[PDB]
Amino acid sequence: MDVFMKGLSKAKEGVVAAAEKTKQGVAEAAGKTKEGVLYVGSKTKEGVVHGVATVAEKTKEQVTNVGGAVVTGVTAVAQKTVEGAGSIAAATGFVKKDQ
Amino acid sequence: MDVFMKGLSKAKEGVVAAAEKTKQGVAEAAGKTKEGVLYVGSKTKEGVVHGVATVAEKTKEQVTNVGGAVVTGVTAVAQKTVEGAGSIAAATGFVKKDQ
Amino acid sequence: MDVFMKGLSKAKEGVVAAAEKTKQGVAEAAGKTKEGVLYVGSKTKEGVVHGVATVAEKTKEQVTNVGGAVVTGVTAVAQKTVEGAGSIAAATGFVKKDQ
Amino acid sequence: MDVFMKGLSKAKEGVVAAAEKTKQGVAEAAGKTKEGVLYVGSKTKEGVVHGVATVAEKTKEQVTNVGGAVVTGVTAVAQKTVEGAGSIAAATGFVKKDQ
Amino acid sequence: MDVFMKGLSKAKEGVVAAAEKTKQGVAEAAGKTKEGVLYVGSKTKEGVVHGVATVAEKTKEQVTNVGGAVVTGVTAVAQKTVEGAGSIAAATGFVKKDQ
Repeated sequence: MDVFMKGLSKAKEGVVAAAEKTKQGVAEAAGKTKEGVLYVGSKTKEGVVHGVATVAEKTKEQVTNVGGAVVTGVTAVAQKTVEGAGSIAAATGFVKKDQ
Repeated sequence: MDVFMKGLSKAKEGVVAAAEKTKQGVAEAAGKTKEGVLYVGSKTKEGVVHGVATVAEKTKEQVTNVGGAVVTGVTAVAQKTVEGAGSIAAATGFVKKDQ
Repeated sequence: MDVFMKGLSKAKEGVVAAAEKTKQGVAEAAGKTKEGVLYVGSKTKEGVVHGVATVAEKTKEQVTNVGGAVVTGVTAVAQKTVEGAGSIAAATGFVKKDQ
Repeated sequence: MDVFMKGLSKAKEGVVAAAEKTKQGVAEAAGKTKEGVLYVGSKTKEGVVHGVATVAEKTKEQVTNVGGAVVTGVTAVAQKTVEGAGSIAAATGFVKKDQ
Repeated sequence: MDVFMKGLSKAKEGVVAAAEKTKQGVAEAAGKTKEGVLYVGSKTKEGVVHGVATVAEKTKEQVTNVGGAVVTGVTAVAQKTVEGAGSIAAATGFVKKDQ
């Protein structure tokens, strides 16, 4: 008769903290190509390139000279998240009642 | 008879904190190509390029010279999120009742 | 008759902390190609390239000279998450009642 | 009659901490190609490349010269997570009642 | 009549800590090709390459010269997780009642 989710019922000096899916200082990288593609009876001929490509349907001579550098790729870097003092807190509570 | 979500019922000196999906100082990078594509009976011929491409349907000589650099890709960098003092707090509460 | 999820019932000087799926200073990298693809009766001819490619359907001579460097790939780096003092806390509570 | 999940019933000076799936300073790298692909009666001819490729359907001479370096692959690096003092705490509570 | 999961019933000066699947300073690398693929009556001809490839359906001479280096592979490195003092704690509680 008192059903309740993350609340606070007939109480005194109570705290509630609830952190869900809380990203704090994160480096999220997501390189995708299909995230929900749904084909029905469909004839598709896609294609993706991340870098250097030499594509064709018909050719006599294809030459590819990578004399330098081809750098690709998904990158996530979490460098110095906390330098010095200072905090990253989540879902924090207290009832400090010093006397 | 007192149904309640993240609130505060017949209480005294209570706190409630609720942080959901709270990004705080995050570096979110998302390089995608399809995020909900839905084909029905459709004939498609797409194509994507992230870099250098030499495409054709018919050719006699294709030459590609990458003498320098081809840098591609999704990048997320979380550099010094907290320098020095100072905080990143979420879902914080207290009932400090010092005496 | 008092059903309740992560709350605080008829109590005194109580704390509750609940951190779920809380990323704090993380380096998340995800390089994917299909994350939910669903084909039904569909004739597809896709293709992806992460680097250097020399593609064709018909050719007489294909030459690929990687004289430099082709660097690809998904990378996640968690560098110095905490330097010096300072904390990364989650789901923290207390009832400090010093006397 | 008092059913309750991770809460705090008719108690006094209690704490509750609950950290679930809490990534703190982690380096997560995930290079995948299919994560939920579902084909039904569909004739597919995909293909992926992470590096250097020399593809064809018909050719007389294919030559590939990797004179430099082809570096690919999924990489996750957890470098100095905690340098110096400072903590990475999760699911922390206390009832410090010093007297 | 008092059924309850990881909470705190009619108690005094109690703590509860519960850390589940809590990654703290971990380097997780996962290079996969299929993670849930489900084919039904579907004729597929996929193919993946992580490195250097010289593919064809018909050829007279294929030559591949790796004069340098082809480095591939999934890598996870957990370098100095804790340097100096400082802790990585999980599921921590106490009732310090010094007198």
